[PDB]
Amino acid sequence: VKTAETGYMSRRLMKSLEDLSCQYDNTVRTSANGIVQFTYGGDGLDPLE
Amino acid sequence: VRYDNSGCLVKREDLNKAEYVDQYDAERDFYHSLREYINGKATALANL
Amino acid sequence: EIALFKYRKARLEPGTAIGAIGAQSIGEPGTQMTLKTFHFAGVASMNVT
Amino acid sequence: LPDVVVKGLPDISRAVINIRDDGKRELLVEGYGLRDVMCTDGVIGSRTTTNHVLEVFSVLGIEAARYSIIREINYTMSNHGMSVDPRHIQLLGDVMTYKGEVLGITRFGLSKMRDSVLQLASFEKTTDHLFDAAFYMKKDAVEGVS
Amino acid sequence: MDQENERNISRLWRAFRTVKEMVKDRGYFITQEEVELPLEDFKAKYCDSMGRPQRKMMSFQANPTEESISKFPDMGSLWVEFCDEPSVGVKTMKTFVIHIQEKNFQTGIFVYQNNITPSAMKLVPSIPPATIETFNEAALVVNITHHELVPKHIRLSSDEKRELLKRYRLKESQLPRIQRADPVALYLGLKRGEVVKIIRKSETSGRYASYRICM
Amino acid sequence: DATVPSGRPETYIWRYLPAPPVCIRPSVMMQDSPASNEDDLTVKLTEI
Amino acid sequence: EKAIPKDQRATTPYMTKYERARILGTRALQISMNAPVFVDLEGETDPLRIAMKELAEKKIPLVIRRYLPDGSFEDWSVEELIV
Amino acid sequence: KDMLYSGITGECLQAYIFFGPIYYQKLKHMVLDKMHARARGPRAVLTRQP
Amino acid sequence: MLSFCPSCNNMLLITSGDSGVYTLACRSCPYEFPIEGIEIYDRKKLPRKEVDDVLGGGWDNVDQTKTQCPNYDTCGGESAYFFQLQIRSADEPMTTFYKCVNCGHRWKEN
DNA sequence: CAAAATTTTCGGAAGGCATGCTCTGTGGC
DNA sequence: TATTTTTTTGCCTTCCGAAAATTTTG
RNA sequence: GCCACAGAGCA
Ligand SMILES: [Zn+2]
Ligand SMILES: [Zn+2]
Repeated sequence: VKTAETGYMSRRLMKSLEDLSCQYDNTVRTSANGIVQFTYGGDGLDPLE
Repeated sequence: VRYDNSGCLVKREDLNKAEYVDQYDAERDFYHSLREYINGKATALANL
Repeated sequence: EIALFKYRKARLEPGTAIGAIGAQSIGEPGTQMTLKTFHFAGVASMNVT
Repeated sequence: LPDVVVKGLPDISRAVINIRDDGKRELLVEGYGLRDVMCTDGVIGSRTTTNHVLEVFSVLGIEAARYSIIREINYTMSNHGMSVDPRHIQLLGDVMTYKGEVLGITRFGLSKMRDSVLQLASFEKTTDHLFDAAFYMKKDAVEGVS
Repeated sequence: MDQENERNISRLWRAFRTVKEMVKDRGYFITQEEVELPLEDFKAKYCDSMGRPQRKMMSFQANPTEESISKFPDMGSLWVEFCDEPSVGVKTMKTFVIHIQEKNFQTGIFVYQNNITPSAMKLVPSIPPATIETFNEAALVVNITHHELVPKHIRLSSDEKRELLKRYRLKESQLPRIQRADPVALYLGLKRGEVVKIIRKSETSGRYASYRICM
Repeated sequence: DATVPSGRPETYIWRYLPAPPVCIRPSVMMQDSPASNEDDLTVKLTEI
Repeated sequence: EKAIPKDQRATTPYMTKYERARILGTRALQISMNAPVFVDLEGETDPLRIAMKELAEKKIPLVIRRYLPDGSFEDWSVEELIV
Repeated sequence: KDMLYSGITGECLQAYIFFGPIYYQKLKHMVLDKMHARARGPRAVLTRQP
Repeated sequence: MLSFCPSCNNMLLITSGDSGVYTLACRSCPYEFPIEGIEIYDRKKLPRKEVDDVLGGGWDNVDQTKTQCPNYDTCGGESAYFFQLQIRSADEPMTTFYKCVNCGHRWKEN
């Protein structure tokens, strides 16, 4: 039964967070060119790296 | 170089104030930590 | 040289869909969260969710 | 008559003194009166917190709500030991609280966050959103992924 | 009576402390020794002979500091008043508005006790060149800017705002937004279009600066 | 928006109903040759 | 008028993974449409591997136009970028 | 636990092997009815999709 | 009030009447109970549970003081046990609890 | 001042919404 | 034609009298 | 062939 809630929550989160990207001035912006974060995480470091 | 909110240089006597925090503080903290690690190794060598 | 090279390659690459990555990194751990009943620091009557 | 409240806050269900490992005592309560608790004499108002986030938003502001979101999500992830990087949590907290208020990841929240029509239509309430867009004659720039 | 008198005295004294800290944080000239006024001096100076809160005596006026008027050339003196009436009536609120308009005060802080009526609430837009701000004594018991959750908010001047917009190359509608009637925005007296710089402390990196614009 | 001719309130009241193309409401062939089932939109259009 | 001059370039000098992928895809698509190659291909027939060999010693004639959010762009030669 | 010789090298295995009869059931799920591949084929009349 | 009419065992209700004096009247049958000079009361005894004395035990092996108890008209005890406690903010004076050794009646001064 | 118009609050009813893909068989016009 | 059961649970906003509260007239 | 219904597979 937990799969239904997990799938709906993931769908909501991705529909809310898909438009964001890291631009070439190191500022995270939405699709409408509005800033969410000036620097990603306060330091601009990838969690993958 | 640290610039204030107006856009000019910051004096040495108030470099660590909260109102002058820039986007380069992460790099400065990384360099300070790297220097502190190297200084710890040098301190161990000097102590022995 | 090694430390500086690691630092420069740890920065977030421009163009990254960091919002989708964060949405997945939050949604996916919800699948592996099995049931557990927790208590607030030695009080067996609070049962915080 | 015997169900009226003569003393105490009207929304606090109960209160317990908890003796921690350090031996210091903290008063932890169930309820929704953060402002009245941190205004009560004998309670340090500069260190009183709540797991509820809209209560913190109403009392302290939007940045405190962002910190509450990040701390609560991190605590929930760390209790199960899932080891999620905190930068994703910070991104979620910033996305929830960059329009001046705590929106929430719902149909109602996305109806305020996103001004695009086709993205909202593809999620929930397709016909209502499309007819509202037609009536208000709004222009939808093709810039989003969806 | 201890409960009726001493608790009210301590409550209103803490409210006065918070109002002093607020006015000092806006750039107005209040000396440091005035903020840490003890309860005994407060009783000896602002209370009655037989022990009653004299809210009419404790209203005062504040003038801008030289550094503040250097950064903000348009800042003017404010008048802060405490209403003795338990519920704010139109007559007292109209009297406050008339006093602010007649004395040519740039802004006024109105501290009410229990509740404010909607008709009296409509009079804060009444003065065109001056802004009237309303506060509750129950909301001023403890300072919210001293909370561990609330980070440091610093109001930026027009020159600093233009420098920020030039640095990041953006228009003012692209910044993150902060509502007015937000508690911190009410504390700082933010106007529409004013940019606030927020110093955030994260355990991952340290101290980093974010920016918000008042809407 | 009243700057365009289509921006009037009377546009939002049904006077002319656009009958959709049959390529979006096709008649579904069945196993029986003489009879072909029709989409609900076409039947509703005939009722209108 | 939107072109930032070469002296005042402020973006990173390192090639991102997306730039590498797009460059390889573009060169493979060009080779699949009978474009000349600048490498000594050793019997390779797939355009993708030829493009990989071309990127290996920086023999590819393309530039990356990095668009800043304001509108100004920034031209970077592929051979100049560090991979 | 029996002692088994490996059929590849011939040598004795360095651990005793748990060896004996177990009842096994063959289920109806066989790969001959699960494998599928399309490439280009029929399309729906309405959406013109596979 | 939960009372029932003796004639028909139906609920009795209190009516003001034309005279302005309340009567236990029955709306089913002609029955009234006058209550002039008679006090009718129904008591709901609320349950009382045991509570621990939160200040109890704090006056043992403590210093004494010479403070007159507030009930001076009933007794004239002077020696009383006293101790300090902080139940308020740190910027306001520590409160003082006193217990008279003869009459009890524990009081907090300030 | 108390009638009377006006504004705000507070309940209850009414819609909307709830994991992914995949495979068969049966029935009815 | 008129006897006549439910077959998830939780959450959410909009609407709308009703009632409480406040302002406004006479 | 369309439409529902029913069962089944993988976490
Ligand atoms: Zn009777
Ligand atoms: Zn005594």
